[PDB]
Amino acid sequence: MIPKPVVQVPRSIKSGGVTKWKEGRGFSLGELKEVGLNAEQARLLGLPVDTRRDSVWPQNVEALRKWLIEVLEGKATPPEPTLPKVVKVKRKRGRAFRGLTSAGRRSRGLISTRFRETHNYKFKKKAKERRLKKRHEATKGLGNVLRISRIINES
Amino acid sequence: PSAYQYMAMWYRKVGREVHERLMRSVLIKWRKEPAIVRVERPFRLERARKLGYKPKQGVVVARVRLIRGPFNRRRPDSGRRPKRMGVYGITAWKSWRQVAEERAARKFPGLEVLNSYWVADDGIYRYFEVILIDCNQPTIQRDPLYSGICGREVPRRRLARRLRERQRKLIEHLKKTLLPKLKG
Amino acid sequence: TIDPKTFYANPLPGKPFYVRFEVPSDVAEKALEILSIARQTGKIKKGTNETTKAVERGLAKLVLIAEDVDPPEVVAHLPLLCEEKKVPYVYVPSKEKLGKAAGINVAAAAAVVIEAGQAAGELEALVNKINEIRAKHGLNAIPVR
RNA sequence: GCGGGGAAAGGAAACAUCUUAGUACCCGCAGGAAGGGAAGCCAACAGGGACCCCCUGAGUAGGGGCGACCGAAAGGGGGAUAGCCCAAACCAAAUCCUCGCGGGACAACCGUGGGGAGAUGUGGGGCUUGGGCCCGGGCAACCGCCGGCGGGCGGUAGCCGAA
RNA sequence: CUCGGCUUAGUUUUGCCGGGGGAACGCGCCGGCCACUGGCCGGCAAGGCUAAGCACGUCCCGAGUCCGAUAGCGCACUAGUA
RNA sequence: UCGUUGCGGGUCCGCUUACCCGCCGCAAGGCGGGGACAGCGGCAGGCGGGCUGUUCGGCUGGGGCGGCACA
RNA sequence: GGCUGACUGGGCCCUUGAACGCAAGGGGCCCAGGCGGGAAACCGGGGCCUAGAGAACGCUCGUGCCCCCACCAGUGGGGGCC
Ligand SMILES: [Mg+2]
Ligand SMILES: [Mg+2]
Ligand SMILES: [Mg+2]
Ligand SMILES: [Mg+2]
Ligand SMILES: [Mg+2]
Ligand SMILES: [Mg+2]
Ligand SMILES: [Mg+2]
Ligand SMILES: [Mg+2]
Ligand SMILES: [Mg+2]
Ligand SMILES: [Mg+2]
Ligand SMILES: [Mg+2]
Ligand SMILES: [Mg+2]
Ligand SMILES: [Mg+2]
Ligand SMILES: [Mg+2]
Ligand SMILES: [Mg+2]
Ligand SMILES: [Mg+2]
Ligand SMILES: [Mg+2]
Ligand SMILES: [Mg+2]
Ligand SMILES: [Mg+2]
Ligand SMILES: [Mg+2]
Ligand SMILES: [Mg+2]
Ligand SMILES: [Mg+2]
Ligand SMILES: [Mg+2]
Ligand SMILES: [Mg+2]
Repeated sequence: MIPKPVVQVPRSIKSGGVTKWKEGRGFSLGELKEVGLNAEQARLLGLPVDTRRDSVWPQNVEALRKWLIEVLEGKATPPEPTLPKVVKVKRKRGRAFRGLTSAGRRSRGLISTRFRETHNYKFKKKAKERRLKKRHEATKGLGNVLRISRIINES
Repeated sequence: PSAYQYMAMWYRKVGREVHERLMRSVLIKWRKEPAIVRVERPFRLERARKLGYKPKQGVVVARVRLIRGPFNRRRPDSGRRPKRMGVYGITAWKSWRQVAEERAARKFPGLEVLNSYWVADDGIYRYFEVILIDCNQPTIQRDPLYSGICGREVPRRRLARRLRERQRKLIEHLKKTLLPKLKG
Repeated sequence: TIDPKTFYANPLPGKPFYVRFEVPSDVAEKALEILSIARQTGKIKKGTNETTKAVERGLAKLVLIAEDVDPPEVVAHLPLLCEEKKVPYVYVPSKEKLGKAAGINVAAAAAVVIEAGQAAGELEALVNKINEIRAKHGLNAIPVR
């Protein structure tokens, strides 16, 4: 069994000091250097590596060491490497006309903000909710019905 | 410090005064030439090379001239609420650079647009240089950058076999060199 | 450090703005030949990027700049850089002819002599003529290095 | 699916800001999906770690004749998982395309010759675990190109099937 | 940075287009919900690509507390036909 | 008013290459005139039913005029 | 003749609004603080009594050793409660 990295959930001010753990994106470089591997060797063996992470957790190190011994003692089969195994790049037609050049990206706002906060994203997202009658769009004016109902009953 | 660094100083503050004298004489011919014209070399070589220009067969640099200002917003001829009747100050969400790219794309049908950059401004016109590439040319298809626009494919057997072969040899080496340290 | 607004204040007739003084055909043809002799015996450089690095590093002895670069800003920085480092230079009418004397199949906008093997005497005499031309044009002298 | 242009009716128990709605509709451009995607990020001194989509956060923050109404994001749980290049520093034509011929699984590629691109820089190198530069040691070097030969499996007709 | 405009929850604080002005360079630059100052923290814009996992139904296969010829698609039929 | 808007001379004078206007020429370019004005873009004030959207309350010996018996 | 109670902070009740929901405004009886008139009692929270009266948003003013403004502190500025 491949081990899964264990990272800390970011402790917010709202939390008040309550903390929990979660499956991180991948094993940090500091955790890998305590077992003798770099990112290329770890990904070749099949581990998920996160070079962005700086912290090191001993529980992550022990799980690496126990699993690495089984692999190097022929008692475990490693998974396929965590590297790209296919290269599919399609020919692009009408990049200028679909706003995919640098000027189009700047006009869409992808240079200055995230895709989720761009305006074209907000238009498409609210349209999908209204088309499917999703979470808050299943009722129009849900906030005002809720507000007046709270006054009348909690008077 | 490459020569391209010194080339940019004509568009910096140190060389702006001399460059505007040059543009006042160069712009006379450009205003008389066609609106879209192919050029042998880019006007801003250092800027062009950053955006992906190379002097390879099939790469086209076109100079585009267009009128500045807001777009030709049309006054509605039917009933509208007062918010929707204004004209002055209303502009398009497209910039003139993207507009200049699209016009250059029309004149060279089938060529893909790579990038474009600003060149010069005058009282009426704005000038851009659009880099278009022929995706059907053999010298463009194999370019490390130009294959991002012209498409690229690698069989899964090629990547999967070598990655498998790398993992077999890495495990062989790690057993003899890393296993004693891990167990100890 | 030299302001281009002063170094390029008074351009010559029928020439790009980076040309500071007129070069006669016999001095221009001579400077072409020394580049051929320097390439054949000593050491030279061709190309704007390579010649610019030589002027920065101080290994340049003569810099040849063509007058027929189509976008002149490709080589317009070279005279200011040469005057900065006190390297003598001269203009040549054709970049196609400069590339031939440099030994390349394409035009060269600029070239520099690093080591003039059998043209050491001719290079010194050439600088004197170009230096005499510079004095006539209100320019200070740039001596042989 | 992507980019641009872009209403009104109706609602607000009138109506102009507003909403309807960046909708209907129009113009342009792609794919079998598209677009997005690899930190000039989020956080708060504790840490996450590209992207998209689903559940939630949440009708909360906030916007608004603070009216009608509109309305996130971070974070958490999942599906899936993958990282790389161009330019520049440094070297300077060591480069690439095409065709003829000889060879070479009908390929790539090798030799030879003509032509074209290329010093306004082809190519090498470099890609946050920054790099270039200088020095020393080691290969489990690394990175790319072709898809021939063999095998297996599935689809595009069918066949056998008890009393 | 400033002015006009469209847009956005973005509010002295979203994004963008247009007019005018307009940097610096790794000893630098950018962000931390008004601006500036100091500290601290996080990063390196203005260049390009990227499988998987997600939308759809001309079409194909299966299912149905669906309809049953004034129903069900306009069309069970020489129906987008006369 | 900001930009286009430049070159000389002492805010004013001049100049032409910008720009504009006409003539000739396929074009290349030439001729004449105006001229950094004009025209054009942005912003700002004025006139602006030329055009767009709307509002033109209620009670009431029917409606309207009146009155407010509308607080 | 002497003064400013046309007072500061609060509560309860009546009427507008019958029995019977429901603004603003108005009136009454008081508690505390500090005053004026008077020997004292007592009275004074405008006019002898019943009329002269105005929500939300916004702005402004007064008030508090007052609260908040996004990692921390400071300056300017902004917001909040009465
Ligand atoms: Mg909603
Ligand atoms: Mg309407
Ligand atoms: Mg409707
Ligand atoms: Mg209405
Ligand atoms: Mg109506
Ligand atoms: Mg088509
Ligand atoms: Mg896709
Ligand atoms: Mg794609
Ligand atoms: Mg909306
Ligand atoms: Mg190169
Ligand atoms: Mg049978
Ligand atoms: Mg029947
Ligand atoms: Mg029928
Ligand atoms: Mg004028
Ligand atoms: Mg005007
Ligand atoms: Mg009217
Ligand atoms: Mg009215
Ligand atoms: Mg009536
Ligand atoms: Mg009346
Ligand atoms: Mg009443
Ligand atoms: Mg009652
Ligand atoms: Mg009275
Ligand atoms: Mg009253
Ligand atoms: Mg914060």
